[PDB]
Amino acid sequence: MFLYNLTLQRATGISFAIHGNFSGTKQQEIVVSRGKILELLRPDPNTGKVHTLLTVEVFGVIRSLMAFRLTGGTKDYIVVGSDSGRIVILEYQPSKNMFEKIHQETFGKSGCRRIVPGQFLAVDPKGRAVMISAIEKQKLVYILNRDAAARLTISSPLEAHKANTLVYHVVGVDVGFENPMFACLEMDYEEADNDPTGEAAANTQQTLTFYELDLGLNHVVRKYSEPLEEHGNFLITVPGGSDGPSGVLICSENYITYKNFGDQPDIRCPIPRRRNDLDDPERGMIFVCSATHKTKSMFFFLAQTEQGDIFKITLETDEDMVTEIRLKYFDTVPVAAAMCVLKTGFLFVASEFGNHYLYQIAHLGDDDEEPEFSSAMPLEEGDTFFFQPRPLKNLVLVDELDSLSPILFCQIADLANEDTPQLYVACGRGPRSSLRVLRHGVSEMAVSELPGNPNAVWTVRRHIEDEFDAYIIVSFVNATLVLSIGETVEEVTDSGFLGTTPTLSCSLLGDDALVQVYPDGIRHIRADKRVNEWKTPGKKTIVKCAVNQRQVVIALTGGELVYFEMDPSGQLNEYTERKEMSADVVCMSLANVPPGEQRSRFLAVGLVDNTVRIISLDPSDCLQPLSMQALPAQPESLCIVEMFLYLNIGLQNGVLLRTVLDPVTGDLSDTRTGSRPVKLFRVRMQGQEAVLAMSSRSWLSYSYQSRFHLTPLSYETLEFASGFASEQCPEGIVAISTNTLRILALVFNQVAFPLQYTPRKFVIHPESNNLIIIETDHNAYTEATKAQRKQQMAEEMVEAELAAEMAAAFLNENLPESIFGAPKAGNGQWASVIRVMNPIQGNTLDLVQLEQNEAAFSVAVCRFSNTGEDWYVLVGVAKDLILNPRSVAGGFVYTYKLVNNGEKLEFLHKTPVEEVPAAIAPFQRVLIGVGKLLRVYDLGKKKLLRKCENKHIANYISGIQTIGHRVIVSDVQESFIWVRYKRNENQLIIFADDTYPRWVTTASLLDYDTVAGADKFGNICVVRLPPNTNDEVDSQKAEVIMNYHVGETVLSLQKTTLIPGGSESLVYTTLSGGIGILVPFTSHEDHDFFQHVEMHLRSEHPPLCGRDHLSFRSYYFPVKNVIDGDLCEQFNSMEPNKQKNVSEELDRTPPEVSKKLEDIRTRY
Amino acid sequence: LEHLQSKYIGTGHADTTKWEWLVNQHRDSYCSYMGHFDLLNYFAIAENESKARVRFNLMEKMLQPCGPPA
Amino acid sequence: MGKDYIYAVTPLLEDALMDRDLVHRQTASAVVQHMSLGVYGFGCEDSLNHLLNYVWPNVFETSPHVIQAVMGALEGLRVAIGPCRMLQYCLQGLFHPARKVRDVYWKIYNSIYIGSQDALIAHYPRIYNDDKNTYIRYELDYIL
Amino acid sequence: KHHPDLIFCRKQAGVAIGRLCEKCDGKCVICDSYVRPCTLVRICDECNYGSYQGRCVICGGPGVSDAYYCKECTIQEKDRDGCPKIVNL
Amino acid sequence: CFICRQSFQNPVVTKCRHYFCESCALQHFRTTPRCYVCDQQTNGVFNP
Ligand SMILES: [Zn+2]
Ligand SMILES: [Zn+2]
Ligand SMILES: [Zn+2]
Repeated sequence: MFLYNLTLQRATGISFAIHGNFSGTKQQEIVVSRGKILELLRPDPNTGKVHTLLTVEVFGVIRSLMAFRLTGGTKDYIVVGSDSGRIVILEYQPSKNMFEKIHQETFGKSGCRRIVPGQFLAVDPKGRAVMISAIEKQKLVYILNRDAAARLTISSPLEAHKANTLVYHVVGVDVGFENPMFACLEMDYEEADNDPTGEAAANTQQTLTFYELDLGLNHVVRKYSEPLEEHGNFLITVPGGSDGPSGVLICSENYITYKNFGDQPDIRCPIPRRRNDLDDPERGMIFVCSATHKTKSMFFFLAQTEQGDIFKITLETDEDMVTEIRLKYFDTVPVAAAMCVLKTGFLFVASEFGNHYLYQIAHLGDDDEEPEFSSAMPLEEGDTFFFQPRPLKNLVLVDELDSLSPILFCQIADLANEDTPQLYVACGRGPRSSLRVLRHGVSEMAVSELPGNPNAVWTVRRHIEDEFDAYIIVSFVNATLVLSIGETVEEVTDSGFLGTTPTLSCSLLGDDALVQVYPDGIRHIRADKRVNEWKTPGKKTIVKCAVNQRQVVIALTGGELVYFEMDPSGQLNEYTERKEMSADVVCMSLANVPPGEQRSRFLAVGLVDNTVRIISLDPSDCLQPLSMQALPAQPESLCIVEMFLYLNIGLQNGVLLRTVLDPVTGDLSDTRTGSRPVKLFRVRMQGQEAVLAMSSRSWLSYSYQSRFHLTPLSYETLEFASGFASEQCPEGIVAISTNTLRILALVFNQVAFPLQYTPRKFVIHPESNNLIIIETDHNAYTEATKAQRKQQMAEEMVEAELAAEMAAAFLNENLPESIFGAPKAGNGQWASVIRVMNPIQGNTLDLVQLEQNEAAFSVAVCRFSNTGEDWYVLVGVAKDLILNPRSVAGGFVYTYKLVNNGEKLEFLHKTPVEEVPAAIAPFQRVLIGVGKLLRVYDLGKKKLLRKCENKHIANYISGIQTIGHRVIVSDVQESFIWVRYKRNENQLIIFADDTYPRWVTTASLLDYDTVAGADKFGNICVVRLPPNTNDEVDSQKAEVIMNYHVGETVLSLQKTTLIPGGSESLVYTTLSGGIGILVPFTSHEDHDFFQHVEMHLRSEHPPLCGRDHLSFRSYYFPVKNVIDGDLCEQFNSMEPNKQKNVSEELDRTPPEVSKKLEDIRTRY
Repeated sequence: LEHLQSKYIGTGHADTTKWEWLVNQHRDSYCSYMGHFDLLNYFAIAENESKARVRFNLMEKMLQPCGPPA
Repeated sequence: MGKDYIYAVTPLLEDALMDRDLVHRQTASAVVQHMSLGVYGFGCEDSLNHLLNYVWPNVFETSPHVIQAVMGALEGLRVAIGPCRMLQYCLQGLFHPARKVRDVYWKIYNSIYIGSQDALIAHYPRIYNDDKNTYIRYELDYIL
Repeated sequence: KHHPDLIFCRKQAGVAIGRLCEKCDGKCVICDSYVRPCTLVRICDECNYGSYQGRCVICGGPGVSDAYYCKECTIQEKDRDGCPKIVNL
Repeated sequence: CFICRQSFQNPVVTKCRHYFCESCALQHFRTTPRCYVCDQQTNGVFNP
C-alpha cells in the first residue's frame, strides 16, 4: 500500500564524533553522527548543558568522520566519508546555521564495499592533504590547497593500492612545515590466503607503514615500514612540534607502545588496572576511546580502560625519546564508545548505551585520587599502579544527554492518565538499562496550573527593569492569586496590588507601577502595598483595556474611553478629553508605540456594533476616532499590535477582521479560525507577535513579517489561548481550559526508571495489567555470580593485613555501573531478572531470580491453556548461552502462578528442553517454538503437554504471529512462513512460503494474509499472501506488498495507533533508537501530490552524503510503494527561492505545501 | 572485459574455487559489518562488549576468514 | 512515466521474446533494459520478473549484438528488480559442470558483484559451516 | 552505436573536465544516448594535460562543449567507472 | 452580494471561488455551510 513513513522518535546514539573550531569562531563546535543525521553542537561551557546548534540528515551510512582546519582558517571544515563514493568536504555556515558543501569528489561505487575507499579517513596536521583509505587494498590522498579566495581547492588523489593489504587504523602524522606523511596499521593477507596450513596467519602481524606525501615530486612513497609484534586495535598520534614529539602510539591488551619517526624509545607501558577489580583478567584492557588534547605549551591524552574509567596520561617527551607516560585514572565515566576532550572546560563522551556525558573540566587533569603508572616506571611485567575508582574530581559532569540507543523492546498504550499515550521502551546494556516511558501534552514537559478558577491571567511585574514576572496575577471574580514565572506557579499574596476586587487585567505598563484595569478603575500599583486608582469613564466599570507603555485607555460601557497617561512622578493621570464610541467596547489592546513618542500611537477598542475604533492616545488627538475596522459579526474582543501596526477585532463567531491601525482608516480583511467568544490579546511566539483568538481549537493569528496568518496548533482541548513565559521555556503558547493549561513550544517528556539487567522483552499480564519485564544481560556476570566472584576474591586475598581489607572493600563496594562501570565478564553467564512494574509507576513490585548462566528471552504473561483462568506465565530462559560462536546448553520454560493477582512473580515449576524456546504464544493449547520445532503445548503448571511438533523450518522461528487457524513464523532465511494452525485437526501444514530471503526479527500482521518483517540489514518488508490461496496446501509464495530501508536495524513493529485518534498506522522501533510510523495513504490524489513533491525535492535538494535518496531507501532490496517523510520534512526546511521553484514545479503554493505537510504530520 | 573488473573485490572466474568464493563472501560480510554502524551496533550491543572491541574482534575475524584454507 | 504502459507492452514483449529470429529477441532485450531503467523504484517488479523469465533463457546466444543486448537487459533488471533475484538466478549455475555455461554465469555474477558488492552480503545464501572452514556467522544470530 | 574495441582509460578520475566536439555533440559518453544530460565528465589525468587540451573525449576533434553522462548510466552510477576518453589501442 | 445587486465593501473570495463583501460572506457562512454559487463544499469559511 501507499505508505508515507515518518520517523517520530529520532535515533540519538552517536556512533562517531569529532570536535574543533568548526563553528568559525572561538566557540567550540562538536559534530556527532547519530546515525542517518549528523548534529553539530556549540554549547556554552559556562552553562555546562549540551545544546545542539544544528542537525542535518544526509540519508546515508557514514563509515569515517573527520574534521580539518586550513592554514590560519578560523573554521574547521568537515570531511565526511559516507557509503556513497563521493567524498564530501563541507564548511559550516553559522549565518545560515547549516553546513554548506565546499567540494564533493567522486571516488568509486556507492555502498560499503571492500575495495571502496571511505572506511578510513584522515587529514594532514599542517592542512596539506586528506587521505581516504578502504578497509582493504585501496588508498588515496588528495592535496588540499587554498585558492585565491581562501577556498579549499581539491586535487586529483594519488593511487596507493597494494595487493592484499588490510588496514586497521591510520592517522596523518605532524610533519610541521615539511611534506606531510600518514601512518597506517597495515596487515598482509596474501600469505594467509596462499598457505593452506594456517602457519602464515599466525606468522602475520600488524606493521606501522608511514608513507610520505611528496607534494613537490607529485607522488606518494612509503617512507618507513616497521613491523610490530602486537596487533594494533587502535592508533593515536602524539602532538608534534611545540606540544611534544612527532610520533604515534599503538594500544593493545595492557600494552601501549609509543614510537616516533626514527630511533625512539619503545616505552611499552602496561595499562593501569583497577584496584582489586571484580572483572576477570582474561579480558585485556585496551584504549578503546582515545583523545589527544594539546595545550598552548604541553599536551596530554585521555584513554578508556576496560572498566570505562577515563585515564589521563601526560606527555613526558623531553625532546629526545618517549620516556614516561603518567597513566593515572582521571575520572570514572560510563561506558562510552568515544570520548572527546575539548578546550575551555569541556569533555564530551558519547555513551554506547545510556546517556552521553558532557563534563566541565574545571581542573588541570591532576585532580585525581587514583594511582599513577608511568612508562618510565619499571615493573615485573605483571601489574601496574592500581588506579582505584575516583569520583568526578578533575572534570564534573554538567550535562547528561539521554539516549535510548541500544533499544530492546517497546510498547505504547494509553494506560496512564495523560494528554498523550505513554510509550514505555525497555532498553539498555548490562546493568546500564532502564524502561523509559515517554508521553506528550506541543511540549508539556512541565505542568503548571493557575490557582482556583481565574477570569484572567496577567503578569503584574514589580518593575520594568526586572526581566521575570514578579507576580503573575490570576484574577477571578471573587479573589486572585499571585504566581511567579519560575515554573512553580502556586497561590501567594506577594503581589502587593491588593487584588481583592475582580481585576480584569494587571500588566506592568510603567517603569515600576503596573497598570491594572478593574471595577475600581485604572490603578497604578507598585511593588509595595500602594495603588493609586483613578475612576473609569462613567459609572460603569472598565471592560476594555488598551495597555501600552505610557498611555492606557480604559473603555467602559457605551464606548467612553478614559486615557491614563504616565505622569513624571510615576503615577497615572486621567485625561481631560473623553468621547464615546458607537457601542460598548468589549476588549481592547494598544499597539507598541516607539520610544520617541510619549504616548500610544493607536489604541483600538472593539464595540459590540460590529466595529472597532482606533484612536490616538496623544493629548493633541485625544478623544478622536481615527481608524475604523469593519468586523464581520459583533466583535467579542479587539487587539492592536505590531504588524505599520494592525488592529484585529474578533467576534463571537468564527470571523475576525484585521485592519491597519493608523491615523486614517485602513482596509479590513476578514479571516476564520470553535464556537466560542474572542479573547484576543497580544502575545509573543517564535519571535513573532500574535493575537490568540479564544475558541475550541488553539487558533492564534501571528503577524510574522507583516503577514497575519491564523492556523491551529497541536495542543489539548481548551476554550481560551494566550502566551506564556516561565523558567521552563522562554516563549510558549498557553491554551487555557477548564482548570487546565496546555503548553505548546512555539516534544514528549520521557522518564527512565532503572532495571536490574539489560532488558530482552516486555510482557503485560492480562490479569495484572502490569508489565512483567524480563532483563537478560548476556555474555556478562550475573549479580549472584558477581557476588560469588567477589566472595571468592575476598577469600583468596584474605590471607596476607591491608590486602584483606582491600578485598573486603572491593567485595562490599565494587565499581558501580553509574560511575565506574559494573565489572562483569564471562560468556555463558548472564544476568537474569524478572521484574513486575505496575501501570502507575515503573518501580519493581516483584523480583524473580534465575540461574547465573541463564538469560530470559521468552516473555509472555497470559492465562494458562492447561489450567483455567489463572494467569500462569511461561518464561523461557536459555542457560549457558554464548553468542559468538554458537555455544548453548538448552532452554528451560518456567511456569509461574503470578501470585497477588500478578503483582508477585511466584514461580510454580519449570521444565527444560535441548533447544531454545524463546517463542511462546497462545494458540487455541499454546504454540511454543523450541529450535525449529513448534508444538501446540498446553500451558501446564508443572510441565507442558506437547502434542505435535514439526521441524520442517530452516533454522528457527524468532517470532510467531497468529490471528486464527494460522501462524506466521519468521525464520533466519525466510522472512515469513505461514502454517495452517489446525489445532482441532492436530496437523501442521505450511500454507505459505516466501522467496525473498530476509532474517526477519519483527512481526506485525496488518491482516490475516499480511506479515511484516524487519531484516538484519535494516529493511522493513510487508508481504501479503496471494489471493485465492488454499489453506490446506503448500509450495505457495507471498508477494512483497511494500519494501523499504529505514537506515537502521529495525527491532520491533506493531500495527497499532501510536497517537490518540488520527490514523491507525504501524509503529516500528529500531535498534539504533529510532521509532517510525508508516501511515497508509488512503487518498490517491494526496499520494500523487506527495510523489510529485518527492520527485521535485530529490532533484532540487541533493543529499549531503552524496548518495541518492532512492538508492539509500532501497539499499538491500528495491523500494515498492514506500514514501519517506524525511524528504517531505526537509522540503519545508529549504530556502525560499528553492521553495518557490518547488511550488512552481508542483503548481501550488509553498504555504499550501507546508499546510499539506502539517496535515500529513497531524494525521499520525 | 577489463583487468580491473577481474581485479575488483568479489570478482571471480570460471575456475574459481568454492573455498575462495566462501572466503571472499566471509571477508565481504566482515567488511560490511565493520562499515555499517547499525549492523555493528546490533552485533555488538547484544553481547557485553565495547564498539572498538567488537571492531578489533571483526578485524581479527577478517584474518580468521583466511584461517583454514585448502 | 512508462509505468502506466508497462502492463500494456508486457504481452507484446512476451510474444516478441518467443520469436525464432534473434533480431526480435535482441530488440526486446533493449526494450526490457530501457523499461527497467525507466521506472525503477515504482513497484513494477512483477512484470519485470515475468519478462526476465523469457530473457534469461536467451543467454546462450552466440551473436555479439544479441548477447550485448542480453547483458544490458541483465544489468537493467539487476538495477530495477534487485540483486537478490539475480543472485537466485546465478547461484544454481555458478557451480555448473559445463565450462561455457558456468563461464557465462560467472560473467553475469561478476557483473552483478561489481554492481552490487555492498548489497550481496545480506542477499548471500544461508550455507552452514563445513569441514573446510566455519561459514555460518554468529554475528547475524546476535539479537539485542 | 558502439564498437567492441577502444577501452578508454580505466583510471581514477580527477579535477579535469571533459570536452566535446560539435560532430558528436550531445551524445552520452558511455551509452551514446541523447536523453537527460545529468552528470559532468571527469577525464582523470594527462588526457587533458599537454597537447590534448580541450580536445574531444570521443573521436578527437576540437572540443566546444562540456561532455555529460546521461541519467540512465548514472542510474547504476557508471559515471564513477573512470575516465571515458577514448584511447585508440 | 451578486444576488441582491447591492454595493460591496471589503471584498474577499471564499473557498468556492466566489468574490463578495465581507459582511455578505459572513452572513452566507453563518446562514449556510455551503456556498450559493454552485453548492461547493466551502464549509462556511469566511476568509480573505
Ligand atoms: Zn567528437
Ligand atoms: Zn548513457
Ligand atoms: Zn583518461
